[PDB]
Amino acid sequence: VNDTALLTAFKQTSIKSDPTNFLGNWDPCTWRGVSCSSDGRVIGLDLRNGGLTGTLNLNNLTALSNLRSLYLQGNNFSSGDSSSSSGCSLEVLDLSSNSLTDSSIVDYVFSTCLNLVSVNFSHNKLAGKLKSSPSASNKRITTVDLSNNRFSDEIPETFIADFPNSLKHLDLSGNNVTGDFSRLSFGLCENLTVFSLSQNSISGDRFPVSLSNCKLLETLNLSRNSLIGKIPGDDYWGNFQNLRQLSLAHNLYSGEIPPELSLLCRTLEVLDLSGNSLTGQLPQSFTSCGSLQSLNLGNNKLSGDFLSTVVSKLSRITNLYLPFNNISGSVPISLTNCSNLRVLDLSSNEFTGEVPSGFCSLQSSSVLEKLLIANNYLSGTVPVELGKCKSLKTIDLSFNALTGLIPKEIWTLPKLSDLVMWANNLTGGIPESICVDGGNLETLILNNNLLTGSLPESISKCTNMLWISLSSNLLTGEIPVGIGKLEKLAILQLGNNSLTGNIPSELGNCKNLIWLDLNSNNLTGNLPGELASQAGLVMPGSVSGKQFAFVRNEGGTDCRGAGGLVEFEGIRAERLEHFPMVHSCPKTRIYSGMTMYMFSSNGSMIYLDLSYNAVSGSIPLGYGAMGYLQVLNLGHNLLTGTIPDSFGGLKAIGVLDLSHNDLQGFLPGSLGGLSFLSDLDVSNNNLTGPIPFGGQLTTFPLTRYANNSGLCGVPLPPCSS
Amino acid sequence: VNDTALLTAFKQTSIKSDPTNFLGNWRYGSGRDPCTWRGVSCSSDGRVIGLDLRNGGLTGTLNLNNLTALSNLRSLYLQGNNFSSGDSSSSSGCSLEVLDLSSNSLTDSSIVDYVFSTCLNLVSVNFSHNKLAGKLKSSPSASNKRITTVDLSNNRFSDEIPETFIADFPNSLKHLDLSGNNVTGDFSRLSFGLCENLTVFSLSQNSISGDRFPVSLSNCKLLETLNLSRNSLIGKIPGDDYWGNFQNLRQLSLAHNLYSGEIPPELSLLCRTLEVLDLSGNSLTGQLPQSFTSCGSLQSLNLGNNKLSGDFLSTVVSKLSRITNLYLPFNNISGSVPISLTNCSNLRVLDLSSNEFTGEVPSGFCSLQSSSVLEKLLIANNYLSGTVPVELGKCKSLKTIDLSFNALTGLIPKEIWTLPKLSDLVMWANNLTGGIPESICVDGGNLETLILNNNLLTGSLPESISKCTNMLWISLSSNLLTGEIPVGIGKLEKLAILQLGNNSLTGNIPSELGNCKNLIWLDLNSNNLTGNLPGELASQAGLVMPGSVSGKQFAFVRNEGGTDCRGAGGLVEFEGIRAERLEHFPMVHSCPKTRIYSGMTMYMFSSNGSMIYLDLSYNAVSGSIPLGYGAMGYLQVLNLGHNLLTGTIPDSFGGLKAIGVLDLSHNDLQGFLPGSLGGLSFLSDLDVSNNNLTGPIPFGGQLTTFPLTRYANNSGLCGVPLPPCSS
Ligand SMILES: *[C@@H]1O[C@H](CO)[C@@H](O[C@@H]2O[C@H](CO)[C@@H](O[C@@H]3O[C@H](CO[C@H]4O[C@H](CO[C@H]5O[C@H](CO)[C@@H](O)[C@H](O)[C@@H]5O[C@H]5O[C@H](CO)[C@@H](O)[C@H](O)[C@@H]5O)[C@@H](O)[C@H](O[C@H]5O[C@H](CO)[C@@H](O)[C@H](O)[C@@H]5O[C@H]5O[C@H](CO)[C@@H](O)[C@H](O)[C@@H]5O)[C@@H]4O)[C@@H](O)[C@H](O[C@H]4O[C@H](CO)[C@@H](O)[C@H](O)[C@@H]4O[C@H]4O[C@H](CO)[C@@H](O)[C@H](O)[C@@H]4O[C@H]4O[C@H](CO)[C@@H](O)[C@H](O)[C@@H]4O)[C@@H]3O)[C@H](O)[C@H]2NC(C)=O)[C@H](O)[C@H]1NC(C)=O
Ligand SMILES: *[C@@H]1O[C@H](CO)[C@@H](O[C@@H]2O[C@H](CO)[C@@H](O[C@@H]3O[C@H](CO[C@H]4O[C@H](CO[C@H]5O[C@H](CO)[C@@H](O)[C@H](O)[C@@H]5O[C@H]5O[C@H](CO)[C@@H](O)[C@H](O)[C@@H]5O)[C@@H](O)[C@H](O[C@H]5O[C@H](CO)[C@@H](O)[C@H](O)[C@@H]5O[C@H]5O[C@H](CO)[C@@H](O)[C@H](O)[C@@H]5O)[C@@H]4O)[C@@H](O)[C@H](O[C@H]4O[C@H](CO)[C@@H](O)[C@H](O)[C@@H]4O[C@H]4O[C@H](CO)[C@@H](O)[C@H](O)[C@@H]4O[C@H]4O[C@H](CO)[C@@H](O)[C@H](O)[C@@H]4O)[C@@H]3O)[C@H](O)[C@H]2NC(C)=O)[C@H](O)[C@H]1NC(C)=O
Ligand SMILES: CC(C)[C@H](C)[C@@H](O)[C@H](O)[C@@H](C)[C@H]1CC[C@H]2[C@@H]3COC(=O)[C@H]4C[C@H](O)[C@H](O)C[C@]4(C)[C@H]3CC[C@]12C
Ligand SMILES: CC(C)[C@H](C)[C@@H](O)[C@H](O)[C@@H](C)[C@H]1CC[C@H]2[C@@H]3COC(=O)[C@H]4C[C@H](O)[C@H](O)C[C@]4(C)[C@H]3CC[C@]12C
Ligand SMILES: *[C@@H]1O[C@H](CO)[C@@H](O[C@@H]2O[C@H](CO)[C@@H](O)[C@H](O)[C@H]2NC(C)=O)[C@H](O)[C@H]1NC(C)=O
Ligand SMILES: *[C@@H]1O[C@H](CO)[C@@H](O[C@@H]2O[C@H](CO)[C@@H](O)[C@H](O)[C@H]2NC(C)=O)[C@H](O)[C@H]1NC(C)=O
Ligand SMILES: *[C@@H]1O[C@H](CO)[C@@H](O[C@@H]2O[C@H](CO)[C@@H](O)[C@H](O)[C@H]2NC(C)=O)[C@H](O)[C@H]1NC(C)=O
Ligand SMILES: *[C@@H]1O[C@H](CO)[C@@H](O[C@@H]2O[C@H](CO)[C@@H](O)[C@H](O)[C@H]2NC(C)=O)[C@H](O)[C@H]1NC(C)=O
Ligand SMILES: *[C@@H]1O[C@H](CO)[C@@H](O[C@@H]2O[C@H](CO)[C@@H](O)[C@H](O)[C@H]2NC(C)=O)[C@H](O)[C@H]1NC(C)=O
Ligand SMILES: *[C@@H]1O[C@H](CO)[C@@H](O[C@@H]2O[C@H](CO)[C@@H](O)[C@H](O)[C@H]2NC(C)=O)[C@H](O)[C@H]1NC(C)=O
Ligand SMILES: *[C@@H]1O[C@H](CO)[C@@H](O[C@@H]2O[C@H](CO)[C@@H](O)[C@H](O)[C@H]2NC(C)=O)[C@H](O)[C@H]1NC(C)=O
Ligand SMILES: *[C@@H]1O[C@H](CO)[C@@H](O)[C@H](O)[C@H]1NC(C)=O
Ligand SMILES: *[C@@H]1O[C@H](CO)[C@@H](O)[C@H](O)[C@H]1NC(C)=O
Ligand SMILES: *[C@@H]1O[C@H](CO)[C@@H](O)[C@H](O)[C@H]1NC(C)=O
Ligand SMILES: *[C@@H]1O[C@H](CO)[C@@H](O)[C@H](O)[C@H]1NC(C)=O
Ligand SMILES: *[C@@H]1O[C@H](CO)[C@@H](O)[C@H](O)[C@H]1NC(C)=O
Repeated sequence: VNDTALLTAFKQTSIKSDPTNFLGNWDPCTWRGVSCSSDGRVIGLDLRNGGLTGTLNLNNLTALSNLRSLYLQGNNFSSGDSSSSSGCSLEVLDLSSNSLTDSSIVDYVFSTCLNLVSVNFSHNKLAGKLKSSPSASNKRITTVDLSNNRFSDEIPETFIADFPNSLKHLDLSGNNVTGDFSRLSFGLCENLTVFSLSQNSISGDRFPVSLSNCKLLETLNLSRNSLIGKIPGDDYWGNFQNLRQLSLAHNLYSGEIPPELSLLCRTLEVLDLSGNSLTGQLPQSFTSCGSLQSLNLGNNKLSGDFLSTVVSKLSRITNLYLPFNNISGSVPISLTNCSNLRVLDLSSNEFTGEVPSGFCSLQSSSVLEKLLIANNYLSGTVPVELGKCKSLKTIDLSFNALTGLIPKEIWTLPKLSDLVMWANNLTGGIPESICVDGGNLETLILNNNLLTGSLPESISKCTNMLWISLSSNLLTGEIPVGIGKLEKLAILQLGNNSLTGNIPSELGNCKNLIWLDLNSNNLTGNLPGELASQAGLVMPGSVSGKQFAFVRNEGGTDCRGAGGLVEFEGIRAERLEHFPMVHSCPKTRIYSGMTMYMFSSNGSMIYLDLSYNAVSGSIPLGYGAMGYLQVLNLGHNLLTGTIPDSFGGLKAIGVLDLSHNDLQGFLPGSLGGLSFLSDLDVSNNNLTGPIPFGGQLTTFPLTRYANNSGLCGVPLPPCSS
Repeated sequence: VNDTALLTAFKQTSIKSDPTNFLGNWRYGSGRDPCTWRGVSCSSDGRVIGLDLRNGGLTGTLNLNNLTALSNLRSLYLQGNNFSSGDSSSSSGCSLEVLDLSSNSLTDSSIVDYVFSTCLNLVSVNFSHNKLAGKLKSSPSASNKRITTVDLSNNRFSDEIPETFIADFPNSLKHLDLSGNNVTGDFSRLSFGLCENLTVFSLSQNSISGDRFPVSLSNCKLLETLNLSRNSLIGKIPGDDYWGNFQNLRQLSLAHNLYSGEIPPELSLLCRTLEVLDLSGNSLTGQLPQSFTSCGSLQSLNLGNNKLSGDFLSTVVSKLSRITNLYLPFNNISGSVPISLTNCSNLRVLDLSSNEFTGEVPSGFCSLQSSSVLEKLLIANNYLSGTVPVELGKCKSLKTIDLSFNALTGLIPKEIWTLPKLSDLVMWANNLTGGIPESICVDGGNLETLILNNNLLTGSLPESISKCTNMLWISLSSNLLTGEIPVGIGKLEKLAILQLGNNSLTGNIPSELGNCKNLIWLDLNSNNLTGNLPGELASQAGLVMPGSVSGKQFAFVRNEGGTDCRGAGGLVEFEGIRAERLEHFPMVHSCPKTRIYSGMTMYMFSSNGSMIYLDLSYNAVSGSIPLGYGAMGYLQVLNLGHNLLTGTIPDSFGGLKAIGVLDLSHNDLQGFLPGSLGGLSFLSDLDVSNNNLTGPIPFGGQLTTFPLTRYANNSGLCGVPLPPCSS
């Protein structure tokens, strides 16, 4: 079994697709990826990020006697058959991003592969229970990563302790193991510096006593589990005098934050206690955390002036998150003594007074990049001093009591990318100098204000724009044709204003536009067929991964618009349930989550509301080819012609509203082939003929077809009579 | 020398006055046995075992040696008299067991060294409330097996406490009171000894220092009250398991020291027993720790005048079952008033003044499933907004509402004016509107205090004010009142302070004001009054008795801009308010130059007083100045400036000996300045400008000292500081 004849046996037997042609040209040492040695033997195979699709069995590669490095990460390998039985010389194995399901691969590497130093099985589909530790005859293994798999059920009491004493890095995150944490043995845990059980289902009100034996621990991550009770205090955290990162976030801890946790402050760099039910405040003992950089205490019930009596004295703070707490009063001015502050999040608290801006007038230029104080009760005007924070990229003042104009100094911040200040009483307009003298923005979210004027053609200069929201303002003028230069724009909301003119044809050049809401304006002209000219070509983009809330208007056509999408970073849902904009419709529901595309390529527009305008002409035939379109509201216009038969192509549609127009002709039969059409309304037109018998049409209420010119068939009186 | 004869030499040598004839029974005649004598008590065999002459108005010089010579004297109660100190003697074989010499004028502390060295059977000795001066040095003799209670409080002891002073007391000591002196010392250096029976200890009101507690103090396992208030203790409050040493402690006070930092959670080790806590008047920060949820016996919690903040009112205080008196004023608590505070179903007194509260006034304490026991609601000097909740009418036990210095608006609902027990209605410095109903103190409570100045009240002062016979202080200044001053005010014979300045009142100054027996402060400036100065305002001169307005927190902002500034100053009720909030109140800067005085209302006379402050300026009063005005011997401010007065300045005004401010400017006064004004030694602010005065300016007293502007615009005044009359 020659080495050159093994790799060829691997290529033919295991790999079933190589569109990169990066496994072609397959002497041993000249083959792509395989790094050889001087004496002609193969020692490593590096095929990372190759887009390879096949079935893997490690015995077919460990048969290579001198193979010590195997990199197969970033591919699409599946689990193979047991096959053959050979020794293993591997010192470094990486199988990070694949589709491996048979966890017997981990049993092999842990039983053989005795010289193994590091192995990464992460991000796969390895299933089953955790059983075997690395062999005791292995004296070298230092780092083992089994994170992000599908391992199930309990963890063996001595699973961690059974590891070789050389272990340094053990990561078990991203599974669904279970068990009382207190009954899990770490053993001697000598040399262990990094350990994570994050994102599992571990329970218990105690830590295992053996955990205290890990004197050299630098990272302890226990987040997103079900640990309960009080955070251990007294003397416990003195056991870990090297700990740089501790996370206990998103468990069920209660009580106050133990002052005794400050025995890590000699070395503690990162802390995450967020997502619990902690009260009181950060104890004064933490003034000694001269090394702390990231302090995350969000989503708890903390209160008091500990922001000034403690946090301001942390000379090296750079990332301070206390959103979703019970902190009242002014934002203390002393917080500016945090010279190195880059990200400050104080959203969803009870802060009053003025927007903090002192950070910008230090004796040194401020490095503050993100300022987030949404869902508070800040009053006054957007202070002009923020213009001196030249490193600002994200300003989130939404859902406050702000008033007055938006100073010119904000639109001139050189690196600004996100301007988020919806849900205030801000007045003024949009300068004609946006994004040209100021930063090229990604989000401009100022809906639910009192802004006046028109949207400048200068918006064409914001080529990076992903999301524009200016709904429910007092805007006027025409929609600028320059919007067409924004080929990364994904969401555009301008509803409930007084816009006039045509819907520009140039909107068709917005390559990534998936969400267009222009309801409740004064728009005229024809429907531009160019709106669908990107159907089947839309690519996703950087608008994914943003917090959003959707307010569904469940009142049919009487209620203006199909609903309301809002950027929802840092805002409690309750603050929205009491926003009178919600009660504008007698029936509402709050969908909530993170923006997520449902396609990888070749998509279409997702949400289209042009209702309540004065648009005339005929529905462009092309509109029906939008396969991912889930909402199409053209109600309350002056549309004429027939409903195109192409609408049988709206596979994804769930809400279709064409009511209150002057449409003629027949309902397309293909409407019955829409398996998700759950909200139809064609009432108040000149429609005639039978109601399609397919799909869900025969069940919609009589209200949805009424005030037409000869519709018949269930739910109406039958056509044959 | 026979017990009957010993008592005889006491009445002669010592007693110097017996105004009640308490000691009249002390005569040798019918049954000369001393047991018929008043205050004397004998044993069956006929010898004296006790002498009780308490609160008997006895005045004289005391030497105990003449009384301790009684072989069988075991009790001697002389408290509450006016005994001074005589010259001590070496000793006289003492056998006392109980000694009470409280409330006298004793000065020589050698009486204490005597009683502590002899009298080896003393169980209790009370020297409190005297003038005993000097250092502490001597503890009770080591031969005294019995002494339990020693009260040395409210004296004039000085300088260092001996490190072993407390430890050298017999081991039977249970009560030791050292408060009310000015003794110094590091508290960590003080030895309590084995502290085996001590249960009540106090060093409060002294000048004691240190940043630690003495280790010895933890030996007092049976302590029940510990009071170290009003001293100079610094540092953090002791924590760790220290308070575990006091498993019976009921009352702890560390108030008014220099403590800083947080409240130690391990202070909660008292919470099985703690009934009364007072940490007020320090620089404590943070919150009341969560460990205090277990203080189910805590009745009084006082954390006022600190830097506390947070939501501990809700997360801790609301879960305390038996809290009756809750004081958190002068802190940094922001947010809204926690509604969960209503779960405290025994709360009688709530004070949340001088914090940063926002929102509405609590409307929940009253509308509960049982009779609300709430008696005092104090939320002055916050940022509360809205209207006074009608719900307060359900708090049928309310006696005091203080909502002053907020941003409240609207009308006072009649449900406030009908609280049957209401006594103090204090809501000044707001934007309230409407008027005083016509049915005050009839359907509602007979008020002591109606303080609504600096508001937007309209209408007249109803005559039904005559029904508030308990009234002590009315303040409606700087409102929009109209109408006349009701003559019914003359029925308020307890009224001491009436402030109505800066309204649009018309009519006369009712002569019925002269029947207000206790009126000492009358302020009607900047109104539209007319008629003549009623001479009855002085009818109480020399007869005014002090009253219950005494003891209330006040602030007087003195306007130092001359007569051009309206009125002679602002007296305002100031409970629960920070002086800083007054320095930024626009009334305070209406006059350019100002200075804020503050304190507690105090009378300078015990009887036979006069009015103290009379401001009637900026009206249209005409006529002559009543001569009787000059006989107000305690009058200190008299401002009749800016009126239409005519005639001469009474020569009677030489009797205004207490006067310091006298403004008669801008009138039509005529004649000479009485030379008797020269005898007004305290006159420091005089203005008679803009009158018709003429002739020489008097030479004695201060009348030659005032600026030129204070005699100007008259018709021929001469004499220094003006040009001489002879030229
Ligand atoms: C332990 O362990 C753990 C694990 O286990 C970890 O954690 C982790 O972390 C990380 C960090 O990094 C992260 O990641 C990130 O994230 C973000 C987001 O975040 C957020 O969210 C998330 C999500 O969530 C979700 O899920 C969850 C679960 O998982 C849940 O719970 C929730 O609810 C949600 O869910 C939702 O959604 C979903 C999806 O859709 C669905 O399914 C569902 O149904 C729903 O709907 C989360 O996770 C997070 O969390 C966090 O946070 C919080 C707050 O804070 C807290 O509480 C928690 O705890 C956590 O924590 C963390 O963090 C924090 C902060 O935040 C701190 O403090 C602490 O410590 C920690 O760390 C949140 O919430 C995102 O954003 C990102 O992304 C990024 O990156 C990436 C890469 O990596 C990429 O790809 C992308 O793109 C991005 O990027 C960006 O950035 C970068 C730099 O960095 C760059 O490069 C780029 O470009 C970008 O940029 C930006 O900016 C710019 C300007 O400059 C512009 O231009 C652009 O455009 C943009 O904008 C990331 O991914 C993750 O997530 C986590 N995980 C967990 C599981 O947790 C930790 O870390 C440990 N610890 C220690 C201490 O060590
Ligand atoms: C410890 O020890 C100590 C000793 O040292 C003690 O203390 C004490 O206490 C007591 C109580 O108990 C007291 O007494 C009382 O008082 C009151 C007042 O009070 C207030 O004031 C005061 C005074 O002040 C002053 O002084 C000081 C020092 O000395 C200073 O610091 C200040 O500043 C001031 O000074 C000022 O003034 C003066 C005078 O003028 C001058 O000289 C100067 O210069 C200046 O100007 C004080 O002291 C107090 O304090 C308190 O409080 C606070 C707050 O809260 C705090 O912080 C503090 O600490 C304290 O505390 C205490 O108290 C509290 C309560 O409040 C509590 O909580 C705590 O715990 C403690 O205790 C204040 O501020 C008055 O009022 C009173 O009187 C009353 O009583 C008597 C007898 O009892 C009588 O005679 C009178 O008349 C009255 O009576 C009333 O009541 C009763 C019952 O009780 C009745 O029966 C009657 O009838 C009456 O009633 C009323 O009401 C009603 C209705 O309800 C009506 O009808 C009627 O009309 C009326 O109104 C008393 O006197 C004292 O003072 C103290 N002392 C000291 C030194 O501090 C303690 O206690 C201890 N502790 C334990 C625990 O044990
Ligand atoms: C890509 C983002 C911009 C976007 C918010 C996205 O993440 C999100 O998942 C979108 C597509 C969702 C959020 C709320 C959804 C709507 C919620 O409202 C509704 O009432 C339902 C009713 C019914 O199920 C319809 O079929 C779909 C319909 C009408 C949904 C259509 C799809 C959404 C509009
Ligand atoms: C008994 C209460 C009604 C009263 C507030 C009382 O306690 C209080 O002591 C009064 C009498 C004091 C408080 C402030 C005092 C004034 C302090 O401020 C002043 O302007 C001085 C100036 C000058 O020294 C005058 O001679 C006295 C005068 C003008 C004082 C007159 C007396 C007071 C008005
Ligand atoms: C690893 O090598 C073994 C041995 O050649 C492979 O097993 C053979 O697979 C072929 C093709 O399916 C069968 O016809 C033979 O019967 C199998 N066994 C032999 C030859 O002994 C195995 O498939 C290889 N691994 C992978 C994943 O393909
Ligand atoms: C468009 O936005 C305006 C914002 O003003 C909405 O007008 C509000 O209507 C509600 C009705 O309940 C009133 O309570 C508010 O006072 C109105 N706002 C103001 C500022 O006066 C209007 O309803 C919105 N229209 C739609 C269809 O959403
Ligand atoms: C899916 O999208 C791709 C990429 O846009 C389309 O295919 C290519 O499109 C580009 C222009 O962007 C042309 O230059 C290529 O010649 C196209 N290649 C093809 C068609 O193989 C593709 O047409 C889309 N598929 C649909 C709509 O079904
Ligand atoms: C209490 O006793 C003192 C003495 O200790 C009395 O003070 C004397 O008063 C008279 C006038 O009545 C003066 O002549 C004396 O000079 C005062 N003596 C001193 C030392 O000042 C005081 O009057 C008595 N108080 C009463 C009886 O109320
Ligand atoms: C001091 O006041 C007392 C009583 O407050 C006066 O003495 C008596 O006062 C009553 C009125 O309350 C008169 O009817 C009596 O005639 C007075 N008795 C006398 C004078 O013996 C006392 O006159 C006052 N002293 C003054 C004003 O100097
Ligand atoms: C009487 O009280 C009124 C209360 O409104 C005073 O009027 C205000 O006085 C302040 C003083 O600083 C000024 O700043 C305000 O502008 C005044 N308001 C108005 C509407 O005029 C008034 O000054 C008081 N009068 C006197 C003589 O003191
Ligand atoms: C002094 O007072 C007299 C009045 O008492 C002033 O002189 C006259 O006053 C009467 C009113 O009584 C007026 O009718 C006259 O017109 C006054 N005469 C003049 C010439 O004005 C006098 O002016 C007063 N002087 C000062 C400085 O106040
Ligand atoms: C792509 O290759 C880089 C460089 O070796 C590696 O760090 C990364 O993990 C690969 N990406 C994957 C496996 O998704
Ligand atoms: C604008 O101010 C009014 C004042 O009543 C307030 O109710 C409203 O909520 C403010 N607007 C927004 C969007 O919060
Ligand atoms: C269609 O309907 C409209 C209004 O319903 C009516 O006025 C019009 O005449 C109709 N047109 C036809 C049938 O062509
Ligand atoms: C009055 O006598 C009582 C009864 O002994 C005593 O308690 C009280 O202190 C006396 N009053 C004084 C000393 O002021
Ligand atoms: C003082 O305590 C000691 C020790 O407990 C005891 O012997 C003595 O009797 C106590 N004295 C009194 C008066 O209770």
